[PDB]
Parts: sequence; C-alpha cells; structure tokens
Amino acid sequence: LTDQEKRRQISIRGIVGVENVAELKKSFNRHLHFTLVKDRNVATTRDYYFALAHTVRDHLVGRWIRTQQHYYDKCPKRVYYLSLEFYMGRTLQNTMINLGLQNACDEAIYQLGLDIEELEEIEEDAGLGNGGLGRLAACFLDSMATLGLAAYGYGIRYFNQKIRDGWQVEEADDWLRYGNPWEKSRPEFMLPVHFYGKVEHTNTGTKWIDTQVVLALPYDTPVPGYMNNTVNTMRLWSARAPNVLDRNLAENISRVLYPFEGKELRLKQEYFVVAATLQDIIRRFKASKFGTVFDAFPDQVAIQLNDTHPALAIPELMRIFVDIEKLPWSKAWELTQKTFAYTNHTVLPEALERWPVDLVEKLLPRHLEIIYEINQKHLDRIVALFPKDVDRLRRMSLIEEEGSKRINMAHLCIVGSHAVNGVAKIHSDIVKTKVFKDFSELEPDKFQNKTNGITPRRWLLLCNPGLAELIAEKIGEDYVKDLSQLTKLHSFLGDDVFLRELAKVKQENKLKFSQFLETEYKVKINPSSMFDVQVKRIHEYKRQLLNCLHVITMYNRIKKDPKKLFVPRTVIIGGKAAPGYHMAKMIIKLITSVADVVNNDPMVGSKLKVIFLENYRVSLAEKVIPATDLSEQISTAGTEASGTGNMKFMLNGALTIGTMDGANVEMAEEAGEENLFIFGMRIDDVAALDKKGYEAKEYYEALPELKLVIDQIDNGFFSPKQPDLFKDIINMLFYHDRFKVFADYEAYVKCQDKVSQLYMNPKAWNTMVLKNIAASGKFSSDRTIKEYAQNIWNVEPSDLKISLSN
Amino acid sequence: LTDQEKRRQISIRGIVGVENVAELKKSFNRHLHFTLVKDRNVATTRDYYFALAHTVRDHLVGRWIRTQQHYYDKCPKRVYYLSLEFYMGRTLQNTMINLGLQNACDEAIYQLGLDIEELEEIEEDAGLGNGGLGRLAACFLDSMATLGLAAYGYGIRYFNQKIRDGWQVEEADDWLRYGNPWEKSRPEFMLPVHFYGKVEHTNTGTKWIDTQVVLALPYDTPVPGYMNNTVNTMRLWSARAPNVLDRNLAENISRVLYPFEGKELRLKQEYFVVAATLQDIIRRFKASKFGTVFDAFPDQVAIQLNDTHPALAIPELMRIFVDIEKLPWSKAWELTQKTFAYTNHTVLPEALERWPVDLVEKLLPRHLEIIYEINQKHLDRIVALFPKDVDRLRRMSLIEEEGSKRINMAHLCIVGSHAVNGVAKIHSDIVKTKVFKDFSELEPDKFQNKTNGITPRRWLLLCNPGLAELIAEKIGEDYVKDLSQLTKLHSFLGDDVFLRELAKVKQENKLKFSQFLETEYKVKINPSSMFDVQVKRIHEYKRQLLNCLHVITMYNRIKKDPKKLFVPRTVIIGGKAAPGYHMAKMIIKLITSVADVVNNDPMVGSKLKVIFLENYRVSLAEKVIPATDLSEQISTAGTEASGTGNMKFMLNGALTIGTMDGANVEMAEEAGEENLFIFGMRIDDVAALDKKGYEAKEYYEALPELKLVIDQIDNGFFSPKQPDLFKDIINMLFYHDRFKVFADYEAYVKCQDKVSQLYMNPKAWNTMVLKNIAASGKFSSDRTIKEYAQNIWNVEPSDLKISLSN
Amino acid sequence: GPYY
Amino acid sequence: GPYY
Repeated sequence: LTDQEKRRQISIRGIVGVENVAELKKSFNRHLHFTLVKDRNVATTRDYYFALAHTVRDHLVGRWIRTQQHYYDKCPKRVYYLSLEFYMGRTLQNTMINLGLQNACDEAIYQLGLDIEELEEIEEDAGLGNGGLGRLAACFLDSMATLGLAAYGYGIRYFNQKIRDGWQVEEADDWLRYGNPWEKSRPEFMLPVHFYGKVEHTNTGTKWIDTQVVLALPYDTPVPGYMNNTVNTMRLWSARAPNVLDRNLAENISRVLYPFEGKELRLKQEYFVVAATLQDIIRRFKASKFGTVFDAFPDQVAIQLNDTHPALAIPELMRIFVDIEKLPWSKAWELTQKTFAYTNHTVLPEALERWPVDLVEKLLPRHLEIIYEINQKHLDRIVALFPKDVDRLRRMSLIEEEGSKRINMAHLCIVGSHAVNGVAKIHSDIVKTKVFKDFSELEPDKFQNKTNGITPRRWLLLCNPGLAELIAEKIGEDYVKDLSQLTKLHSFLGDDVFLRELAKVKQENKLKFSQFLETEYKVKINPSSMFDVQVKRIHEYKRQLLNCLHVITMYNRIKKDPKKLFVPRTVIIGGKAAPGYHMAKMIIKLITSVADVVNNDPMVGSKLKVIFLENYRVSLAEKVIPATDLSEQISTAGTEASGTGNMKFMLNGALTIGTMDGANVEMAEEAGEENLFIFGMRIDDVAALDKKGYEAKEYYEALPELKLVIDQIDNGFFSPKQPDLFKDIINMLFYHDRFKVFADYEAYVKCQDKVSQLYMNPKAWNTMVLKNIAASGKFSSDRTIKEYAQNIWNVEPSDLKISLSN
Repeated sequence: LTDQEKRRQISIRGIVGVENVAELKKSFNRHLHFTLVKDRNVATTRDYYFALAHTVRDHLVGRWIRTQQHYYDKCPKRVYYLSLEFYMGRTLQNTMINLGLQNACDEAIYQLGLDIEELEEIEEDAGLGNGGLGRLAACFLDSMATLGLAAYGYGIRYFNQKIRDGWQVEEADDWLRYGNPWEKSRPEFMLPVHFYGKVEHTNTGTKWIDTQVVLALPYDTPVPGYMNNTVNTMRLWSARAPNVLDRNLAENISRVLYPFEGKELRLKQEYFVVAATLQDIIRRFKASKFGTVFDAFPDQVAIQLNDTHPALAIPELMRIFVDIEKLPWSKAWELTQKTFAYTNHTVLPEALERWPVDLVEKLLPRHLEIIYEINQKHLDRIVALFPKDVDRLRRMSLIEEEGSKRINMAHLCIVGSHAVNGVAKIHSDIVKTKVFKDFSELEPDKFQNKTNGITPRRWLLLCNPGLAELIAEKIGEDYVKDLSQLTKLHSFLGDDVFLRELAKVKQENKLKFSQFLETEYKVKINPSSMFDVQVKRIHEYKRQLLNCLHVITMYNRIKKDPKKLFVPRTVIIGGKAAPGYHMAKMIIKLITSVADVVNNDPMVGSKLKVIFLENYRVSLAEKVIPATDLSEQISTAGTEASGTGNMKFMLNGALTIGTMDGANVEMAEEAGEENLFIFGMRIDDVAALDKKGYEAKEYYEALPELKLVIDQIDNGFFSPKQPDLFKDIINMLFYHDRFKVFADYEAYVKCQDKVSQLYMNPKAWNTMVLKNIAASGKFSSDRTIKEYAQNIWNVEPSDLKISLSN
Repeated sequence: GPYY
Repeated sequence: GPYY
C-alpha cells in the first residue's frame, strides 16, 4: 500500500515544534560537529556562536516554511518594500525573543558549559545600512511579520569607524569573512540584468539589444514576527560576472552602499535592485495559486518606493509589461500606478535625485524612451486642464531641460504612484502644500502622512528587559502588540514606589553600560553621573559642535570655582562622518582633544566625563539607549523630517533636550511640552533671523562664557600642539555657518541647567520620565504599519498564530 | 554538581552510530527543509540530491571526527600527498559504499518517494583532475584511508568537452554554481603566500620584503576508508585577494589547471600550493601532542612529491626552517631530505619542468638563492668524489647554464629527496639506469620502483556490483582488502557453470550501458555486439587513429562481400584533446565523420557501430568500464610508463589488446601472454626501424586494404563536403608521423581477427577473462600503498576499526 | 509550480 | 591546542 503520498513523508511533522532543552543541546551538537565540522577541542568561541545560531535558524525556518505555505494557500495580496539599504543589526537574540526561545537556549547553553553572552557578542552587525532609512526598513519588516502581512524586503547585499589621534579612521567591514548563517543563497533563482546596448524598433514591439549582462543572485534572510509563528523574507541581491576587465564592473554594483562613474555606479546599483526585484515579483505572481493574468496585478501586489532610489521600478515595470508581456501601453500604465506608492523622506528640495539624460541615455536607452513617453502623456494632461500656464508645465515636467537636461526622479515617482507620503505631520504637509504644490493641487487625495515609528521588540523587550519586565508587572503584556497600552502607566504617576523601581532599572542598565565604557575606552565611569547622549551621524546640521560648546562650558564652571554644586555628568557623543566630509572630520577631532583635557585634569574628577562612542551601530544603540538619561535631539529647526532615535530614547526612560522640529514636535503633543526640554528658535524664529542676516559677532562678546570656550578652542587651549588646527571651524562658524550655532547657544546652555535641576530631584525626574514613557506608544512601528495597510496597500493585519502542526 | 565536564556534553555520543531507516528519513527531512530552506512543493531533483548528500556527510563527518581524535591521541607519523590535481569523480555512492549505508539509504529514499538513481546522477564530477595523475592520487587517498594511514591530500581547488559538427567544442565546467556539499571552507585557517619582492640580508638572518601577498583558503573534503570507520582529509586551497587590477592575479592562481605569463601563472600556481601546504604542515606538527622541536620533524612527517610540480617544497621548507625557525642551514637540510620523497611519472627526458632563472628570480628571489645554495653544496660534494669529470658536473647540475640559464626541477627533486621512485618495473629501471644514471650511480639505494595500482572499491564494488556480488559468493569478501585473493578463482577455470554467470554479468552491465548510449547518442545499440573500447586522452602517441583505420577496415569487410560471417562490434572511442592541439582535434573530426558513414548505411546494420564517447570523465569510466569486452591499450612501444585504465578493464572482465609496454608488460606477467592480445613491435623492434628510417610508402601499397581506407579517408570518402579536409593528417602521417602507425597496421588488424575468433567461442573467452580477472589483484592501489609505507614513508598500515563510541 |  |  502507499503510493506517491510516499512523497508526503517529505515533511517537518516530527522536526518542528519540539523546543525543549534536550532537543536544543542535541541540535547544537549536530551543528557544531556536522554543520561546522569542528569539535569541543578545536572550536573557538566563534565556532560555538555559529552552532548556536544554526540551532536557532532551524526553528526560524520551520515557521518560515509554514508561513510561505500559508501564503501560497491563502493567496493574500503581497507587499514589497523596496529600499537600497536595510539596517539589520544582529539576528540571534532578536530571533530568540520573537520565537520565545531565550529561556531554553539560556539553559541549553549553560549545560554545555558556555557563556551565552560571549556567543551573542561574536556576531558582527550586518553591514546593510548606513542611516535612519535602513533602520526604518528593518523596523517595518519586523512589524509586518508581527502584523501578519505577506511582506518582503528587497534590497542590495553589500565600514568600521575607528578613532586614532582623536581622528576618525575608516576601516574595512568584513562582515562575511566567516559567513552569515542567517542567509541562504538561491543560485537557482539567478536573474540577468542588462545595461547599455541599444533599442531596435520593430513591428513586433521594441527590442533592447547588444546589452552588457550582470547576474543578480538572491540571498534570503528570514524575518520573524513576534510570537505568531509568522516568518517573512528579505531577499537581497548580489552581482556576479556572467562568464574582459569588466568581470568586476558587476561586483562594483554590490560592494559598498553610498559610494562621475561614482554617480554612474550608483545608477547601475539602483537599476540592478529594481530589475532583479520586479522580475522576481512578476515571477512570483505568475506562480500564484490563482483575457489576462495581469488584470489583477495591482490587487495582489503593492510595491513601496522608499525614497527615489528605486524610481526606475516605474519605467522598468512598464518595459516588462509592454515589451515583454506585450500589453497596451495604456493598460500597463493603469497596472503600474496602482502597484506603486512613494515614500518621501527628505525635507530638502535641493537633495532630490536628478540624473542627466545623456547618462540615463547611454546605460538605459529603452528606459529613457519610456520616461519621455510617461512625460508627454503627463504634461499632455496638464495642457488640457491649464492651457495658458506654460510655467506650471516646465515645472511639473519630469525632465529639467537646460544645460545638460536632467530627469527629476522625484517627479517620476509621483506621476507613477497612486499614493505619496511623508513621515511626520509638518513634513508631510510641506511635501504636499509646498514641495509638490502643483502635484497636490491636481490629485489632492494622492498625498498623505504616515508618521514614522519604531519597533517595540528590538527597542524594549530585547535591549531593555529591565524596563519591560517592570512595565509587564504593572500593565500586563499587551503593550507589546499594542504600545498605546503604555498609557495605563499614568495610573502610577503617584506610586512613589513605582518611580523607585523605575529609576532603579535605569541604574542597572546604567551600571552595565558603565562596565562597558571602562572596559572599552578605559576611563573611570561615574555610575551616578547623568548620562547625556547625542548619537546621530556626524554632520554640521546635526549640531554636536553645539553640545561640545556646552561640553567645555561645563568644564569651566568647574574651573572658575571648583566647589560649586555641580550635577555629575558623563557626556556621550557617537557617530560617523563621511570619509570625504572635511568639516565633520574636524568636529570629530575637536570632540576628541576636548575630551582628553576634561578627562585627565583631576580637578574635575568624577564630575564630568566626555566620550566619543566609536563605531555607532545598531547593536551599540542597543547598549547605550537603555542606559541614557538625557537624549540630545538638538538640530537647528526646519532640517529634520522625523527622528527615529528621538523615539527609542523616549521609550526607554531617557528624557529629551531639543528643538521644535522633526520628531520632537509629535513627542511634545503626546507627552506635553512641559515634559520635554524644548528651547532655541522655532522654525519661525529662524524664519526671520535670516532676513536680519546673521554674524556670530554679537553673540561672541555679549555672551561671556561663549567668549571663553569660543576662544579656548581657537586660542589652542584644547589643541596645545596645534592651536591653529581648528582654525578651520571658526572660519565656517563666523563666516559660513549655515546652521546658526551661537544663535541658540543661549537657550541651550540654560536649558541644560534646568535638567541638572530636575535631575537633582529624583522624584521630579521619574514622574516626568514615566510621562514620556507612557506616551511613546504612538511611535510604535506597528501603528505606522497598520496605517500603511489601510490607506495605502489595502491589505489587512492578522493576529493568526500560524500553526506549526497541520 | 557538575563543572567544566559540562563542556564534555559537547559530544557526538548520541548523534553518531545510529544508521537506521527512521533516522535517515528524519535527517533527510532536516536537511531538505533546514539546511536547504526548501519543501516538497518547491524542491527540484537537485534539492533532493543535496538533502541526501548532506544526510550522508553527517555520518562521514562523524567518523572523521573520531578519526582526527585518534590521530591526535596516537600521534602517528603523518603522510602528506602533494599533487597539483586530484581526479575525484563523484562522492555520494562511494561514501555510501565505504560507510556501508547503500542499503538503508536505498530504502530510506524509496519511502520518501524518490528515485535514488535520479539523485545520484545530479552530482557533477569534481573538476580537480585532467589525467591519470589526478586519478592515481585519488586511488591513493582511498587506499590510505582504507589502510589506516594518517594521510592528507594537498592540492589546488579549481572543462566540458562537447561535440558539434563532429568537432570538439570546449565549454565551461561550472562544478560549483550550486555548491559542493562535500567540502568545508576553513576561512579561519587562511594563510598569506608571497610573490615578487626582494631579499634584505641582515646579521639577523635574510629577510624577504616588499612582497605581493595572495591569501590561501583551505577547503576540506573527507576521504573515507572502506569500513574501518577511518576518514582522512583532502585539503584543497583557493586563492583570494587580500583587500589595483591585481585583485584577480590571485584568482588566476586558482581557476584552471594545466593553463609566457601562462608559464608564469603556472609557477605561481605551483608555489601557491607548496607554500600554503608546508606552512599548514609545520603548523599541524607544532601542535602535535608531542633543544629543538623540529629535531623529530622527519619522523612525524613524510611528504610525497608527485612529479616535479611541487619541487618548490624543498627550497620552501628550507626557507621556513632557516629564515623563520632560524636553524642552521645544515640541520634544516637533514630535516628536509628526510621529509621528501619523489615520484617520477614521465618516461620522457624532454618533458621535465625547467624554469628560467630570470623568472624564478623575479617572482621568488629568496628561493633562487636557496636553490643556488643547494646546488653549490651538491656539486661541491661531486668534485670531491670525481675531481676530473667536469662533465658529470654540469650534467648533474641543478641549473642549465646557457642561453637564458634554466633550473632543472627534476634534479632539485632528486637531490632534496631521500627516495626517488617510478611507477612500473621497466619505467623505474630507465629512471635509475638511464635518465638519472649519474644520480643512481652515486646513492644507488635512493632509487626504486612502486608499480602503480588501482582502487578495488570504486573500480569494482561501486561500478561493478554484478561482478563483485558474483566473486563474493565464490571466494568470500576478503578480496576487497586483499585483491590477490582473486587468485582463488582459477579454482573455477573448469566450472562451465561459473563462466555462464560471469558472461551473464557482463551482458547485464553491457545491456545497461546500452540503454545509455541510445538515450544519449541515439543510435540503435547492438547489445550482443562486442563492445570494444579505447578511452585514453586524444593524442597522436595514443594511436586511436590506428583503431579508426581498423574501424574503416572492418567497414569494408562488410561492403566488399556483405554476407561473410562477421562478429558484431560496437566500437567506443572516448577522450579529450587539448583545446590547442591542432592534430588531435582533426583525429576527433575524423572519428566523427567516419562514424556517420558506418552508422547510417543500412547494409552494415547491427554489425558494427562507431561511438565517440563525449566528455570522458571519472563517472563515465564508471559506466563504460564494466560493460566492455575488448580494451584498447595500443600505444606505440616505449611511450607509456604505466596505465591505470589498462587495469580497470582487466579487473572488470574486459580483455586487452595492446603492445608490450607500460602496464601491459606486468599484466602479461600475472595472467600470461597467451591470456593477452599482444602484438606489434616490441620496444626493440622500434629500436631498429628508426635506424633503417621510416616512410609509410611501403606499407601503403603492399598493404592492400590499407590503400583502401588510407585513400578512402583522403579521397574524401568519409568527408564528401570536404575530401581535402583531412589532408592535414596525411602530411603528418607519411611525412612527420613520429609514431609509426602503418608499421603496426599489420599486427593489429590481424590481432583483432583472433579476437573475433575467441569471441565466437564464448567458453574460450570467459575462461580467458577469468584468467585476467584472477591476476588483477596485484594492481590494487592497496598493495601499491603498503609498499610505499614500508620502503619509503616508514609508516605501518592498520586494520583497526576506529570506534564510534568511546 | 509555487514560487516562494 | 590540537590542529587537525
């Protein structure tokens, strides 16, 4: 008996769902010996981490198998998140947290006589991010899995900041010298991507010929939802040479993110992601369990364009439909616009992608044609509605026809998407009312806001188990999948007991992070000190230099009368500066030398410490963030759209000091201004000071203490061996400081003094903090996703624990 | 209770030794889902092969773990086999055979509803060989594991012959596009290899500086002994760029075997293997459980130099000892010579490696110096013993000082080894008595013979289970580890019953291989036809063209009187010709066109068939070999040293037709000449015909039938569309045929006729075959290894089944 | 056939 | 430490 139900023996029936200790030790031993081809006598700590990661993967995959099985079966509309970069951090713990295996693994690994913490620290950060964008993608991928959406993450598959002589010194990030156990290569799903060549017009549709081919290799990484047994995918592509000296012009496409031919190489990078991706989707949807097959394309596919990097998806989808599936250009266009939605992240108007036609022309000729065609019909519709206005015309035109005419990628994205959104109320308003005024005026509804958010898993359960364990006891464990549940904590604004545990939790995380700075940067760390952190990328606009000014200023208050009640302060400033950014590299040395002084002079002792947090990255943010008291979100008004970091710090018991811009604004709304340290010029206050004109002249003198530091710095005080070294900051401070530092030097320096004041009264602090913590549930990246699903993708969230046994 | 015996939980106690069906299906399911990240609904056949290979690996590794554990513990003297190439074939079946898992896997896989044969055919041949050398290494590695020796295989880690228009058309061998489940990368054991640069002489030993660095990455493959639970290693190195346009001059080092700078690139290839390897050994021996640590170097390490390719090992070992371990040049030399032993494979005197000093000079300056130093002391000793003889001098000199002076790699190998050997009695005699006369005369004992052999596992149990199952019944299963046990079969030279089963076994394998040619080359295959195979590489010296002449000759005997009793014959000729070998490429087309004729003309029908076995490789040899009747070992006398193929064919029930040279000689000795179809000129017969001079003139006319074909070919008979096409064979046949085809055309054509005669009498055949089969036990690669162990490596074989549980 |  |  028994036939080709013999093939039904090929199952995970008895190899999925058994998550006990015996089983975990047994898998661990299988991997360390069989997968790794090692033994207890030859295995380094790295060998053990791997064996443990593999042990965890198996469970992740088990659910990924059932998950994909559910999607094929239910045939849900699918979401595709298209981003150049994905800031993933480390995988292990996160996976153990989401699958609920932390505890068994803890014990499994104790029994084998290994320190799980040691293993967990061997993992390098997946170099797939460089900013807040790659990190927004990563929260979304988490929230989509958790929210039960059939999402996918499409991007590329590619940096160690080190300090030396107080200077930043870039160094290579070999994140894959030993491999990535988390990812799987699908060579069997490779795809050819084409560059260059030419287009041949025939009666049997247009053809692109004589092209240079680059292969696109998919690497899959499982993305686990939180405890619903749901597991999504992040497919990242690598480039390969098909079979003279160009057998690397492929590799280049994938070797560094944010790299003339350095502009070009970026273009090929963007197209490579876009072509491979679209082909992949089309392939997946042609295989769905489900005239014309594509008629339903937009009801089964939603593609999200994170910024203008993958703006080629529009003409590329059109190229596929018309030249390949061969449908009418007008049908393909309706399928297109309904597929795509565009997310604008840049406040800027002078920072949008714009490629020169002559370039798009050589590399992607069939695409330029398609683009010119989208345009004509585009303007053609405009001329209809507004006959005279020849200005609205050339304005709204996808192409900037001038010197060497350029294509406006941002415009292409808008015409080709059914929905455009911003990431904060005021930001989304500028995008609609100003930046793309013309566009909004036309199809007004097309525009909208989706306030950024942050994942409660990585940024609380994982990093701050102290805080989580605490909250849990008071308001149960529903805040995890519903962060607006944190409100219920206000019911403790009185519980003086509570605030005790609370600040205690902050001390513990604050104490641990201490053992770290000492063991790392080797400097006595004042565990009682008020940890004040500013960890944004190193740039002019982000200030930091303004904090430094406040770094030194506090350094004098302890020198001009060394016995006046001063609130102890450990100041942390971390971040990276582009290897080409001359200025910031200087602000980096500046902060270093300054630190040296304020640290070694024994007069200040355990009063104030300065620390440059080297190699700021996801995993580091995970160390600092929980142990921070004051969050430094102080960037000049009208420069920040959102501010993800702002939110991790408010979620974890830190308190915020900053301006009325970006995320601070919506934070004020939920907590209240009183519960936030606002200050400095409002966007309007600056909206005037420019007309008046600005010269650091005034502020310098009138502001005594300013003169101090201001000169201290220049007078070679912090730079003895080269006092004239920072003589480059002063010139672009007085003269060309496009960011008005001094102008706020007032509000700031004083502002802080109210902090030292609130800090001195513990009770005042903790009551305020709890007010910040119980108003952070709105900035959950789950709520941000719910929104996207309703008003954009038209897909519904699910709380269906996928079944392991079926 | 329980401490860091907690770490002793990290074991394979309960994950090794359970080889039942349940367990196999369970592992298979773990791999196909977990390792592969696939499922039964998405998995191709390739997905299944992998899952099955992985299932097998685990058992292999389990034993490899215990094996290496035994060696560290027993600290045995270690053998290192150094060969550029390793002709491995396919791994699966072999591993199942040696571990004894064929049966459980058979059933495990039947239950999952899969055809094991299909899976087994998905595996590509490991492109690590190109000739009889890579295949000799591979038998040795098998026999060493089986023989219980602590051996290792060191080589490089790098080709599909296709036919089109009767022409050979090379094509890319992407043997690793989908990966090699059998091998494991050890990035953690990488090593830097240095090229170029210069040497700085200091008072603190010589230094090599300003070098160009290439990394060497080890990939480990387990090599299983036959049923002793013993598992050795074959570490193969790949090259990697450390961090301008040279980031590929590394890759080159490892991308093709047998590649000006094509000579150079070979040099870098040879050194790369040699440096990485020696460093690896030194590293291993410094870690042994075991004044000076190296004093015992030669009693714990034996390194075998297969041909002159790794001749740099000598100066490189010296460079390490003197410049790195910093011991006296004289101590290092004694450690050196006792480490190394050299195997000569080439009869030739005009085919030995010889590099130009100016080249060795630029790439390896410190090596040239070392070489000049070995030389001086070398000759210095000669001048002592033979003062006058200034000729013996420049003769025996490692360096050929002339035009652009060259280094004689073969000479370097001899001075630097304690033992030199050949691969057959007469071959080993020429090496000693003639080629290296001077050398032998000096240290006479240094020279010796080790007759090549072949592994009884791959070439009988695996490929010919029919024959094996048969023999087993008659003489038990001891011939496996002792092939001279095949003698006992003579006890059946009468058993007419036996010969029945015997020829029956040949028919079955003969019938299967038939279903293959048809399904592959699509030509009716005469299962009763006498399969006559000649599968050597395509070269002038190897004849083949002479068989073709006999191919056509038989084609006429069926045209000049189509009804004369002719013994049906399927003729198979397989092989590869170097992409640059103009001649052989012609012999390839020749054999193709000829086939066309003799195949489509219905007059000959099921009488005689011609077949060019495309892409001859290990796995193919495994298909043909068992189903062959007549083996074509017909190369001009005094050109072949050994002949491995010769032996697989005699072991598997085929019968041999050839000359008195190479392996045929020792085959005659064991079976008897009567039981072999010798013919043509003996090495002496040719040792005269050269003095007399030779011109195909005579033979052409006098030999009627010769005239036929001889002209048939040229008169455009087989080449209608281009009769003058092969007008290039005739010119290097009559004029420059350095191989005297026609001269033997006689002995051959007639010889065959005695075959058709013996064949007509089944009984005559089978009695003769059994006489060949029961005299093939001497050509086992186990006996060849035993010998090497006693008289060279001074290591002892063991029959100790390593214990799985300890 | 299904494409995950 | 052991080196296999």
